[PDB]
Amino acid sequence: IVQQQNNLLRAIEAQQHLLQLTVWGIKQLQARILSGGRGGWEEWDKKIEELIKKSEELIKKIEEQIKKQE
Amino acid sequence: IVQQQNNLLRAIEAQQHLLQLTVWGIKQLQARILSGGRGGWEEWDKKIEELIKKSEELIKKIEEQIKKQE
Amino acid sequence: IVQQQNNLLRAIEAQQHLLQLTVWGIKQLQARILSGGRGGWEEWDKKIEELIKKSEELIKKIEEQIKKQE
Ligand SMILES: [Mg+2]
Ligand SMILES: [Mg+2]
Ligand SMILES: [Mg+2]
Repeated sequence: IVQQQNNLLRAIEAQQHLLQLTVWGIKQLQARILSGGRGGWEEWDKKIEELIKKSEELIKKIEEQIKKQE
Repeated sequence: IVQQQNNLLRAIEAQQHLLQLTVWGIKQLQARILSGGRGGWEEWDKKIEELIKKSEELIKKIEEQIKKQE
Repeated sequence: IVQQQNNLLRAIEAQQHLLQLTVWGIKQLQARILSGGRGGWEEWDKKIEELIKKSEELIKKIEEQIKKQE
């Protein structure tokens, strides 16, 4: 349960980076295809950014707790 | 390992909401760009919906188990 | 904490499959809409593929550790 939580965290991290990459691709599609590009997507961007930040801190939080144990 | 599992769950949740937001954006792209909009995407929608539901229940399940401990 | 880690893993898995499905949808959008289709996306594809593989192994790793306990 020691190395278990560590791999859970690492999996969560990878999924995080995945998610960020899909966000980038979807943004590129808006930019390339839509006549107004990323215009009007501002609020969707803010919601995405808020959850990425929240995710990033929790990750950091988990990392800290883990090594406080170690 | 107490507050560890709780932050893992919360991270999983955030990623969940992220994922839902990317799904929304991809659906908007289908709707706005494709001549037939979201037409023909029905099965992809069903697969997405099935995994979101599965995810949501597991989250709930984790939450319950956690506080049954508390 | 026994059945807790197991549901965390399963949630992570579901999110994984979700993520793969969004990747598929974004690839279909590139293919259908862009004049050059998926052309020029090769590096983005490689980054995605690298993180999916990493994710898949960690999942497998978690599964193994879990039942080594059981
Ligand atoms: Mg347009
Ligand atoms: Mg069309
Ligand atoms: Mg074009």
